[PDB]
Amino acid sequence: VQKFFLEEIQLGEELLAQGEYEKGVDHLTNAIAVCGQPQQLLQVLQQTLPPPVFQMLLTKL
Amino acid sequence: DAEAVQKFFLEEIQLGEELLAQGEYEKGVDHLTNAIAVCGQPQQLLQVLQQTLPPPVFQMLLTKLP
Amino acid sequence: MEGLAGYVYKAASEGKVLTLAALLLNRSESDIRYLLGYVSQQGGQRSTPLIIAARNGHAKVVRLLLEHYRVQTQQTGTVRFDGYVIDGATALWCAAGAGHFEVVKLLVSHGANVNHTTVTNSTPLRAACFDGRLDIVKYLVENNANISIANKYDNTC
Amino acid sequence: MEGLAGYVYKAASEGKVLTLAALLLNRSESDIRYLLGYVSQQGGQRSTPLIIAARNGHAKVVRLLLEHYRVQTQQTGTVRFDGYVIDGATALWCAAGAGHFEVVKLLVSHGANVNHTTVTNSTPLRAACFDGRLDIVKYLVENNANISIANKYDNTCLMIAAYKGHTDVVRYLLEQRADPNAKAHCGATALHFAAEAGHIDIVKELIKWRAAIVVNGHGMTPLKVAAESCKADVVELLLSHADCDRRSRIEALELLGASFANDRENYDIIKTYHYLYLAMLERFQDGDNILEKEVLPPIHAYGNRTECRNPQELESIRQDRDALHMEGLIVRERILGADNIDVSHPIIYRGAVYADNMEFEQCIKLWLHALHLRQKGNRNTHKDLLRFAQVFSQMIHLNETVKAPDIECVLRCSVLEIEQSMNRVKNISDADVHNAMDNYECNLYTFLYLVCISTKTQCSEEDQCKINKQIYNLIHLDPRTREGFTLLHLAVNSNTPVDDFHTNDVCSFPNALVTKLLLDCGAEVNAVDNEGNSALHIIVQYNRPISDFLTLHSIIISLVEAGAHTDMTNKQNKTPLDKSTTGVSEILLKTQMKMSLKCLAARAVRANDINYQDQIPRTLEEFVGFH
Repeated sequence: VQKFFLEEIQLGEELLAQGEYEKGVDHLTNAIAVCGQPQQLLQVLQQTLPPPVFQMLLTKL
Repeated sequence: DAEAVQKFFLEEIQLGEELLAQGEYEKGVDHLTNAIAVCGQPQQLLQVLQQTLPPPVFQMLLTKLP
Repeated sequence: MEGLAGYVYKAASEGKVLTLAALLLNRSESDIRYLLGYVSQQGGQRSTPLIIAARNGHAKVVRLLLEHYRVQTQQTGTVRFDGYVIDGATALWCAAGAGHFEVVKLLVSHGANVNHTTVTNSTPLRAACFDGRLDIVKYLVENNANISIANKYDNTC
Repeated sequence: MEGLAGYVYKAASEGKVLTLAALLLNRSESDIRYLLGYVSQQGGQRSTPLIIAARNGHAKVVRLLLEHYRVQTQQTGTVRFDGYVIDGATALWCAAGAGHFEVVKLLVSHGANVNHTTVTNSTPLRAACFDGRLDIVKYLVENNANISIANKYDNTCLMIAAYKGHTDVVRYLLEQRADPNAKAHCGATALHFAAEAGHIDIVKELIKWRAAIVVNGHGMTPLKVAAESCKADVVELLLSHADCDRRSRIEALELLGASFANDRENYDIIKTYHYLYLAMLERFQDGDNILEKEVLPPIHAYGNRTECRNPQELESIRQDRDALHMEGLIVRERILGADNIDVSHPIIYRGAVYADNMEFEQCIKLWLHALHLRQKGNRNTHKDLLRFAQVFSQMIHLNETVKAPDIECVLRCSVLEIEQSMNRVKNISDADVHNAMDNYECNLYTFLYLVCISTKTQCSEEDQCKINKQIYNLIHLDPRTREGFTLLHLAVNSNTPVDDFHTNDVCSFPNALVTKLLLDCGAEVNAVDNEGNSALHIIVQYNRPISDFLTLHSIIISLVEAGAHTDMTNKQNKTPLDKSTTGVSEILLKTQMKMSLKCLAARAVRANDINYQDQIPRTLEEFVGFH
């Protein structure tokens, strides 16, 4: 679960780092689904990562 | 040394530089071979010559030095 | 003599690697550095075999003038010949603005001057900024020469 | 888990703050806290994750870590430097040393020790002084920075600020009631530090305070420290201050000329000669009751003539650049004295230049004088010994003879240095015991190279007898290696390192002549190492029996002739003929063997494992222990 959350968020971070925060949000949404708490996983993105990626991942997840 | 050898020395330095830069290493080193033979300080020039030519080219000169 | 000063000038103002070795050979250390202290104007600008060879881009020629010979690192010459010809040039300065990164990575590693100030109190970093060579800019910032030098008109790099 | 610990370390290293937040969520707190309290021991550091987050300026990583799992920022950890390993007490100290104001201010906002002393009490303010960040200095002095903290080397942070050209930090520190006369361990101060480093503006900034001026440990004003290096701007500023009498000013100008006479970094004969002439003109400005420098006899080896007492003398010998350097070094030595460490480094440089110019005798004499000065100062003198064996090797490779009395003198000096090295090995506990062991090994290697050089050349019978006496004294000291190799074992083994310089042209261990010299001077051939191998075991373990068979046959013959029990055994209890690994050496040893009742009986006793204990004479007990 955590490894799948770590792999999907890393895949989402690759698309987010290129300027496509919304495109990587969909992959990070699966990471939130892979994680035990999708809200807590998305809370890290809001606290640390860019807000555009975190805001789009909340609707996707 | 000096006199017409000195102008022959610098001519072989300049022509030896050009052919080495051009790529004619066999004629360039041979032109420089005459320069070291007529050089005022062939041993002191070889101190600088250890860094001027590439190590294959310097070894190529080393075969023609004696 | 003044005749040999122009001979050793063209030794490094071109890129030849044996003329400066041959001309300096069999001479005393007094007039050898006098030939390397060449400051006379060539082409409407003061030139010096260390300074001009760095502008030419030959990292090998300048290295043989600092390791096996003694030359003055600080000197007066052009930094941008294209209508600026500002005096007080450095060997690092000539290589930085002209994209000679191999000369740039060699002089600072050897211990050349990194923060020489000309009459316009400029830096080699902004000269590389005009050229746009990121490697020279990254090397200068990593070596921490200066990242805040502006011109006399406060023109930031 | 250990994978979680490594993943914490990676997240703090490359700034993966999102992965760190995933670590600090979705699980418990005690185990995750323990895992984030340390990193893996990679790269010689057990540092805090916050320390390595401050190393690359990742304030977001440490901020999110403190927000999720609040940990004390005072968590210590090993921190590496360019050539030093000092275990950092806190992350903000590393941030100040790496120039990151954001991490420092965030850690102070979270609540942290502003003056958390490091292993060598390195203050974060001191680290900022090292880096030169003025904003960090201002913030810590707002947060009650401890500006009086000095190292074991008594290095107050003002000294560290004055090390480099951080003049803004220096002026702000002296504005904040600093100590411009803070003494160091060796008597140094920011005045001497800026005199050595050539920061004239820092000198003027301290002159603005002008509290006091103090001498160093050897004893000399910072004018002499400025004249000790090529820092003529500080020298001219302090002469403009002119807080000295005439003669001291004259000899300070002499020292300023002398430092520029034989410096590797910058060197011009013109400026040195002009400074010498101006100093002597100031000397002759007295006129009546003229002060003059004391006359000293010329050292026969170091130099050949005394000083010049007339202006026309150096006016004439200006072209004699070697004489100018000799006179400058002579006045430098007679002023600084033998106690000053830096008296021999220009001598070393000039000797290296002379060796480069094939002035071999001058180089040998200068380096002998430098070694004499360094040994009288009781310093670490292995690097110059290695270079000196190197110049022997270069001369022998160029088919140039050496001076046998010089060989004997430097062999006596090396024996005395090995005695000093043994004393400082057996006296120190754990300070530089590894460095001391490496120094002892290098000294033994250099002595072996010197012996090989002496055997390569030809020497007079009296000089050879003196050399044999010195080698006999050193082997009477019986030096041992880390594994217990003696000098004979070191000469026997082909595993003995040889320096990458021209020593490879002359050092070809196993060397038969060195072994012959040791055996005639009386080396203990029967001596063994910790592994139990003797000289015979190592020489029969040689792996090129035919490429250099002359040396192998000569050393086997010498070892048999001096007398070594060929049946003696190592810890694994096998003979050299059993440890042959080579047909040629085995046959040579077999035809060089010798029958004996005692040896065969001891071998039978050892093989049959009869209770030899307490049934034989004690000498028979070590005899059985050999077998």
